[PDB]
This record gives sequence, C-alpha cells and structure tokens, in this order.
Amino acid sequence: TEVTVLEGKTMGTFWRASIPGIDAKRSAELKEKIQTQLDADDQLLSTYKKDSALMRFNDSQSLSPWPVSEAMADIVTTSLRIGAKTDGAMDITVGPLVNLWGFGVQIPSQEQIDAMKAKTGLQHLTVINQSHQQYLQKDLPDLYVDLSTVGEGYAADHLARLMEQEGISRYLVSVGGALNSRGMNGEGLPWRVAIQKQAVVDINGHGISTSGSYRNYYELDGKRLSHVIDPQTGRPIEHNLVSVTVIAPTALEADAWDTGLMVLGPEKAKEVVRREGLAVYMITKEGDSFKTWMSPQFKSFLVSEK
Amino acid sequence: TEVTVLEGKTMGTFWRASIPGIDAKRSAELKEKIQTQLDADDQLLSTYKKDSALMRFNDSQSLSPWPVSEAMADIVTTSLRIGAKTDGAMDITVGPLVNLWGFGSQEQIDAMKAKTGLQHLTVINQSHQQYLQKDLPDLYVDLSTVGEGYAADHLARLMEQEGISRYLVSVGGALNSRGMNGEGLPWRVAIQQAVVDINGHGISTSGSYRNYYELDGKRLSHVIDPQTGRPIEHNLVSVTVIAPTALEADAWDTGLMVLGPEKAKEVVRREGLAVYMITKEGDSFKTWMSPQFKSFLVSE
Amino acid sequence: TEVTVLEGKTMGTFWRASIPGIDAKRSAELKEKIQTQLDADDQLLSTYKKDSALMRFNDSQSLSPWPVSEAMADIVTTSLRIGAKTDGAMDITVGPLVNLWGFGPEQQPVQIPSQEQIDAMKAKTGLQHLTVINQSHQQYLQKDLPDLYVDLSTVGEGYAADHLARLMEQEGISRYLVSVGGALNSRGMNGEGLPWRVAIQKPTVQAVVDINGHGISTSGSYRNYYELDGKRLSHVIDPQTGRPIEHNLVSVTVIAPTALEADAWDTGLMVLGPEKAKEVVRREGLAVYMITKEGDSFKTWMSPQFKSFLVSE
Amino acid sequence: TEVTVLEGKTMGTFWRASIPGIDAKRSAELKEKIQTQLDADDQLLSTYKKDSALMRFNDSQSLSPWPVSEAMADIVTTSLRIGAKTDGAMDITVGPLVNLWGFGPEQQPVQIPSQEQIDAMKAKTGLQHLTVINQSHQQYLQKDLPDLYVDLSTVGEGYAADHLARLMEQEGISRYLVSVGGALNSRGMNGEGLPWRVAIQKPTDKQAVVDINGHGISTSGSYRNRLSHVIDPQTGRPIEHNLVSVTVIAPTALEADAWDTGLMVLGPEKAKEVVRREGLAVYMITKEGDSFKTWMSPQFKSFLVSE
Ligand SMILES: [Ca+2]
Ligand SMILES: [Ca+2]
Ligand SMILES: [Ca+2]
Ligand SMILES: [Ca+2]
Repeated sequence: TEVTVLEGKTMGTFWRASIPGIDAKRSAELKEKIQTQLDADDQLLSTYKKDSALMRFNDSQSLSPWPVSEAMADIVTTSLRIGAKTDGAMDITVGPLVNLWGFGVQIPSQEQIDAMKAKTGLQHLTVINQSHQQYLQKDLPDLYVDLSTVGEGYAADHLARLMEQEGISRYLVSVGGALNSRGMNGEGLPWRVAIQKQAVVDINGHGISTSGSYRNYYELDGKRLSHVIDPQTGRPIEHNLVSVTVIAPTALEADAWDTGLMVLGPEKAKEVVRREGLAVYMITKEGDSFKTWMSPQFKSFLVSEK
Repeated sequence: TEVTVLEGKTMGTFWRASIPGIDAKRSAELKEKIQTQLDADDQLLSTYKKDSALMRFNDSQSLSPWPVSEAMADIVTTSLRIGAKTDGAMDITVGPLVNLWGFGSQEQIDAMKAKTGLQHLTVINQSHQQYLQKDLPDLYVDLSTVGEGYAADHLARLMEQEGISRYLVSVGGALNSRGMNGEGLPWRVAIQQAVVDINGHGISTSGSYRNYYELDGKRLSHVIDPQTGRPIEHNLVSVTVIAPTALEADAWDTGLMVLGPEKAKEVVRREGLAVYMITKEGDSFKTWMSPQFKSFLVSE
Repeated sequence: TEVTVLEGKTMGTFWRASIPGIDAKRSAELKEKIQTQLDADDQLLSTYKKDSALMRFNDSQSLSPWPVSEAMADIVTTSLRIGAKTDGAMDITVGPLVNLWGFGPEQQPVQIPSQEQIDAMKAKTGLQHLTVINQSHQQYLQKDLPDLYVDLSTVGEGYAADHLARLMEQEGISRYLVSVGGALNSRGMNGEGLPWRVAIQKPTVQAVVDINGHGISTSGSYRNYYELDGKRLSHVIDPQTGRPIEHNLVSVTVIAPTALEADAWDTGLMVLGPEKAKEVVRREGLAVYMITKEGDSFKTWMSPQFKSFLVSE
Repeated sequence: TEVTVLEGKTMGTFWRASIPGIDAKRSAELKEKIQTQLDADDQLLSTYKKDSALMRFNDSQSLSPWPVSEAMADIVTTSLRIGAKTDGAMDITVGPLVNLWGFGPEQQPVQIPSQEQIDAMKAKTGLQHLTVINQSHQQYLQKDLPDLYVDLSTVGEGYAADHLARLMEQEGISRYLVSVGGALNSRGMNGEGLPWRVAIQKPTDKQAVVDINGHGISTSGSYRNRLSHVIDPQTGRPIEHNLVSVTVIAPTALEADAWDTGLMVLGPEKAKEVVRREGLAVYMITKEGDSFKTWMSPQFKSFLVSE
C-alpha cells in the first residue's frame, strides 16, 4: 500500500521510479542501480559528452562499418524507420540545421541553410546487424547524429528491463517525458498518468511520451519564433500544433513518433496517425484558447470514471 | 464486462485472441483482419510456400543485399543475436542438417554443416528499406522455431492499431498480452498449477510431458543440435521463457531446449532471463525457476 | 451493462443514438457512418439547400415522371396517404400558403397578414397533384401542376430516425434507442433487459412508454406561445383554411409502426385540433397522447391504443 | 403469467397467437377478429381463389392502371424492390414457369419435363413488367403484358404476420408472439418475464434459439433433398446448389419473408454477397453429401441468446 518514490538527474533532465512495497534498504540499492544504469545510457547517447559512444561516432570520419551496441543499433534502426514513416519529420541527423539557428544566441541563417541541408538526411545512415556484432555506417563524413529526441524513451524502456532483473513487477518508471507503467499502485488501482492541459489515462503495460513546441507559442503574447525546425525546409515550423502525446507498446516508439508528428503539424499528423493506427493526443492553439484532438485508439486509455 | 474470444488456424497451427466483450459485427471484422494478417505473415516466412518471401531468398544464389520487409529484418536480427548468446544452439540456418534426418545419416553430415552457420547472415537496416545478405549461396534459412513468436507479437500490435489495448493473443506455443481482464485482473496464462501475469511481455514453451521417451538412458528427441547435426540427448522435458517480446521468448525457448539443463542455466543466469524448466530425474520430474521468472508469478 | 450515446447535429436539429457499450474505434467509425447517412438525408430532403433532390424536383417544371430514390418515393407515398386520412390536414404541398405569412422557419417575420390572395394560392396547393410511381429498379415522382411546391420538413425527422435505426441493424446492432429532432425510434431491450426510456410531457409522475418495434413523434410543448390576440396564436397554418390554427391543442404525441408515419400523423392531428383529431384517432385507431389548455390549466388525453404502450414499471 | 394460445387455418397453412394475461372473453373475441382479418387477407392475395383481388388482376388483360388496396400496393412494391436486390432471384411473376414443371404444391405434376420451351415461357415473366402507382386516396397496379401472372405466396405469409401485429396494437395488446405459417413477430415478455422463444430447427433435408424481440423472422427451405422443386426464375429450371434452408430476421416479417426466398434461390455464394452488401441478418444451412453445414451473418449472431 506504501509507495516509495525514487528520483534523480540524468540526460539534462530528471528520472522517476515509483515502486510499491519496498523497504528503505532495497530502495537505497535500487536508486544506486538505477542511477548507475541511466549514467551508462547517458554515456552512450549524450551529445554533450564529447566522449560518449555517439559523439565518438560523430567525430570519426570513417565511411566503413562502425561497431556499436545492440541498444544503439536498435535505437537508430527504429529512429530511421519512424523517420521514414513521418515523411522525414523525425530526423536524427537534423542537428547541423538546429545548430545553424542556435535553437535548443544567433544570427538568422542567410542561405547557409540550403548548404546545410546537404549534410543532413536519413538516407545517409545504415545499421548493420550480425550474430556477434552490430554497426552504424554513414556515407557522409560530417554527418551528425543526435538522439536526444528518443533517448528518454529508450532510457525509460531500459529502466523497465532493470525492474525485471531486480524482480520488480509493479512500477511507475519515467525519464523526462517518457514513462512506462505496469501493475497496481499503492491502492489496487492503475498508476495515474496525467496528460498536459489534467485528463488522466491508464497505460498499464504500455509506454507514453510527450512532445511539443513551447517557444513563446504556449500561452504567451509577442507570438513569434518557433524553435522546432522542419528537417525538410531547414526552417521553423509554421503550423499551430503545440503538443503531441503518444501511447504505444514501448516508450521508445512513443518518443520517436511524438517528435515526428509534432513536426508534421495537425493535418499531416492526423493522416499519419490514422494510417498507422496510433494512439495520439493533440493540443493546438487556434483561437486564444487551446483545442484538443484524440484519435480513437487514445481514448480507450482514458480513465472512464474518477 | 463481457469477454470475446476469436480463434482459427495458421502456420500449420492454431491462433487465438481474447478481447474484452465486443459485438458480433466488430468480431467478424477483427477476425477477418486478424486472419488476413496471419495469412500475410505466413506468406512471408513459410517454408511450405514456394513463393514466400523467405523461400524466394533461399532460392536466390545472390551474395548481394536482398531487400525484405521490416518484419523479415527484425525476425532475422533477433534470431542471429539470440543464436550467438546460446552458443549457436538456436540456429535459423540449421535447415540442411534437419532435412537429412527426416525428423519434424553418416558422419558425412559435416557436408550439410558446411552450408550452415549464423555468421553467414547479415541484416542491413536503412530508412526506406531493409536487406538480408548471405555470403554462402547454399545457405538456407528457416524461421519455424521463431515464426509463432513473431506472429503473436504482430497480432497484439494489430489489436493495438484497432484500439484494443487489453488482450491475450496466442499463436502456436507463443502468447502475448498487455492489459487487464474484463475485471482488472491478469489474463490467466497457466504454466506446464502455477500462473503468470505476462502484461507487457511474450511467452513461449518448448516440449511437454507427452514429448519425452523411453528405451534406456536414451532420450528420444526430434530436436537436433546445430553444433552436432544429431538429436539432443539431455533430460530437459520442457522450457518456458517470458521475455519483452514473444519473438524473443520463442528464440530463447528453442535455444535453451537445445542446450539442456546445465548449459541453459548458465545462459539464463548470464543473460538474466525469466525461465522455467522441467527435467526428468528418476521416475519423477523436478522444476527450476530463475529468480526473474518467479517475479511474474501471480497467485490471488 | 453500460450504454454508449453518440450525438450530433442534422437537419437544423439534434440526433442521438443510445447504443449498448461499444469500443472507441468502433464508436468513432459508427458516428462517422451515422453523420454521413444523416447528411445524405438532409441533402435529399432539405428545402434549405437549392441543390437537394427535393428542391431540384420543385424547381423542375416538367409534368412527366421525375426519377427519385426509394426513400423519396416512400416518404411522399406515406405523406399523401396520411394526408388524405387527416382530410388534407397533413399537406406536404401547403408550402405556397405558408410563404404568405412569412411564418414557419425564419422567413424574416415582416410579412403582414395576407388578404385573399391565399385563395389564389391554395390553387397552387393540393395532395391530388402528386403521384408516386414504383418499379423494380427505379421510382418516380410526378406532379400535374408545374408550380407545385413540395415541402417535407414536417415528416423528415421521422424518416431520418427510422433510416438511422435501419443503419444500426445493418451494423449488427439490434438493440437501441435512436432519435432525430422530435422523432424517436426504438426496438430491442436495454442492457438490463428493460425498455429504453422514453418520457412523456407531464403538463403539471411522468408517463413513460416502451416504443419497441415502433416510432414516436411529438408536435408542440406545454411551453406554448399564445395568449395575446385571440386565445391561441400559432405559426402553424391549416392547409385547408389557408390560415393559422386557432384551436386549443397544445401538443400531440403519436406512436406508430414507424417514426415516419408518427411524424405525419401528429402534424396533421395538430392542425385538425382536439375534436377533429379524436375523430380521426378513433377512426384510424391510433396511439395518441394529447395536451390541451382549458382555463389556466392543461388537460391530458390518451387513446386506448396509447395507454397500451405505457410502461407501468 | 398465464399465456393464452390461439390458432386457426389460413392461406393453406396455420396461424398462431400466444398472448399473456388475456381472459376467456377477450381471447374468444380476438380469435374472431384475427380469423376475420386473415380471411380478408387471404381473400386479397390468394391465387387459389379465382375471386381474390390478385386473381381479378391476373385474369384481366388491362395495360392501364388497375385500382388496388394500399396493402396490395406496398406488398408488390416491397417484393419488386427486394426482387431487384436479389438479382431477380425473388420473383413474384415466376408463377407460369413453376406451373410448366407442375411443381406447384397443388399440382400433380406428372406433367412432362419441359424442354427449352421454358425460354418462350420466361418471356412472359419479369419484374420489369410490373408497376405500382400511389396517390392520395388511390393506388394502382399496372402491367405492360397481358399474360403476366403475379403470385404473392412466397411473401403473403410475412405480410399476414405483420398485419396481425397491427391488429394486436389496435386491440391494445403489447405482449405477443404472433405467427402465420413460417413467419413470426415477437414483442415483449412471455408467461415469465422472458423473451418469447424462437428456435431454428436443423434438418432441412429429407436447433438454436434467437431473441427477436421487436423484430420479425421467416424461414425458407428446399426440404426434400434429389431434384429440387425451387425454380430459378432466371434459368427457368430447378436450382442446383446445396442451400437447403435460409432463415432471415428483419424489422418486419414481410421483408424477412421477401428475402429468405430470394437468398434461397441464389445459393450460398451469391446469397452471401447479398447478405454482406445489404447488411442482412441471415442463417443458412447447406447440405453437401449427408453432412449438414451452417453459416450465420454477423447481424444474425447478435440475435443469438447469450446469458
Ligand atoms: Ca521526442
Ligand atoms: Ca521456439
Ligand atoms: Ca411532424
Ligand atoms: Ca418467402
């Protein structure tokens, strides 16, 4: 009935873990184990750690097979495909363009943007899988891969795997915006998952991840300048889709989809969500108010009651 | 709330789907969509169809990248990875060795073994396409030991695309489930009288008490060890695996069955797998559960 | 156990379908199906859209057979019959007359009372001017007066509700309570084996009726709107008198084999008035409930056939 | 609680009315009213009575509109439409082809198998020859062929059952199970507050329950397994498929009785195409060799009893 909560820092954000029925000691051990695992995940994906596995790939100039871990190969493989399923809205090679703008301290880019698009593109990345090893291969020397739009999802899922190892079957795990829910909370009820305005959903056995455009676009005046850049135009998105929440089997998928959908905007997002049978929640600032939209698949998660 | 159940046949076996109460009309639609997908999956990897994706590849003598669906690449990728973590016990290239046994041979079987080997396959994943690639023309891939596992995971995702997030789906010896029952209770999945809650996971089982045999210490088995070309001979009667996906469960499943009690337990501990085994000692059987597996057990 | 209620707007009014518990996706697919069908009926009948099948016929001047759909033929067919059974009270061709008082919907209340040009207008009116022709693969409407104007607004809600129900059946749902405007249709029991709730206007325990296998429709409300000049002033116009009804009838509810029929009967019964209405009710042995305002009080009245539909639970 | 059961003869078959809480006096009066009404319907549609309304029309040679009742109008209209929707399988003008074989129940036949002369006979049949005209106080039937012969027996039973339903309403009776031949309409609860029991018998050679509260049902078959006496109005000869029984549930007994005969004629495959498209609730029984196989549509399933 008692719910122990563990929290800490990771990947420039925060992680949480709610585990029912744990003693002070095992709680201690688990925090140690959790922090250590996320630390290693940070060391894997972090773009700020010039020494991370990812940055080491980014720094190299090789065009031949580059050994990486199974996780890394899986993270990239799913990132590429969902990138392709979002007409390219979800691009893990868009870093150069985001840097040109100085988003996520600048001078609007003249026409360096066109020339910068040439050093971006999903089709430049390849994942090779073999029995005893996996590899990332780029056909562009200065291709730059950033995975901060999916790292939180991956971390949340990996965190689920840690619970299994530690023989824990009931838990509320989250890293930043991504969460995985399983089992009943303190009381014999599903963990409460509040989506942004606090409508609640029950994702027991599923994962969730939110994503949006907040740059003075979320309840603000002086309406101007979006920091989400469409990897197709090389420029700021213009539509009014401010928030996208996705529920899926894994938090990694949830995390890959929401970014891409966010980028595409309302119209296109809906076309993709319908075609893929995804459970999505959308907030758009049309009038001075915020209107919502929920695909059918997303409603079945709503907590019908109180 | 009610509880609807849909079933049929596919891949030379049976498929089932348990969904919270639904109406007859929607049942017929979901049933048709399910059967069509499973049919699609079978047309993809069945070795009995001369025109399945897998067979066209098997028939190709090309050593250059052969394009395949995302599913194909993913099934292969897991097979090769779990194939290594099990000392090659779980081999998807063993086909030419199993064939020369008529089960499911002179020491000349080393000939078929030559055209065998997990290191002969590579999977290439790109944004808009995937490819399989073999460095041996003769290489022959077979995914029967893993098909049900995938099919089951794929069915659960179809249910997901259909707005059904609460379910218990199964294909052959594999099951997949996420969500509670009509009541906020776990879908009852009984082990070979213990039950487990596999919410968010998959589960596969190999062999049964009705698939173990007599005549001396000789354990009669159809299961052929890839690193031998000959039938296994240990005392592992059955093995059940709970994993993140039924596809992985199905993979570890046959891998562990090939290895046997002792060797398998080694992997189970190393890989931290959720496993349940039954072995034959005297005239009785013993049960062994990894700690990880014990955590999924559900009483009341 | 639990009921799924879908809702929307159509024909300038509200529609509602109370169905037994359904998923989310399935529920979205249904509403989708329903709205489409309802939009299609609106485009079929609406006198408000100049592109509708009805308005096109009205705009035509030919006297030969004009091809229409099964629904059109059927709707006109039972409006002519119920029309004659009410002695012209239910007249789908009374349009030219109404347009003379600037009454009805919202013809911008500025049309003073007419003179006796209503006389020269009723000559553009007449149930005898319409014929319906049914064949195996096609149907037709036929008028013998070029300027005949057919208005199906008093019977449209009833047809929509019945068509909505036949759509529920096509979708495998045989238990439901469906409504469009003031017309309701139902058949099959609740999730609890009980009758779907259908309340009746309580002038001052409210009456409840089980309309299983039938359709129902009401005209008016005890929330009247007449008192100033001449006891009762209405916007409804007697098709045979060319003038606004002046009687005591506050509202009439009719239960019939279909919402369509029920919608035709109550309009015509509302026009006729209390006594004339009762004669036709007795003669056709209809299931009717009436509310009349006597003197600072409302009185209720039920035909024997109507009492038979009452649920005494 | 006590259910009174009334029965009698009509249209060469039998009708039954099960009604709860009714007393001796009322039942006696109802039995009179029912039989009186049925008689009139029989007098309206029978082709076995040379005096009936339908026969007067059949015997005439008129090409101009022929005045009939609303019921006659609606019956024909519904039959003509469902006739078209079943690809002419349900044909109310096929009577002369049937007689050619002498497969009319009241026919020997011991005739002589007709030769392809059946073609010169189909020419005297067809749903496109009939027209229904409705007006304020009148309705007409019009045929563009003298010798056209209309027969409404494959559908008169559904109309009688639905007509019986209206009768029940007139008398203030809300709970009943009323039937005429193989067509029934169910409404309300039985002796115990339970849905009237309606079963679908198996054998159709030579048993499930459904709750059709607020709906109607009719069954059609080809009882008598090798040579069928069901004539395909489009070929002029006996059907060849193995469908032997079709049960249809619909909002009205007329519709149900109209469809089941059409589907029966079409066969399993073509019938299922129709069931699917029209979203009909149907149950079919096919006999391969000596093995009976069944098939229900989704809409039918929802009427299956579950508890
Ligand atoms: Ca993201
Ligand atoms: Ca397996
Ligand atoms: Ca009306
Ligand atoms: Ca029939």
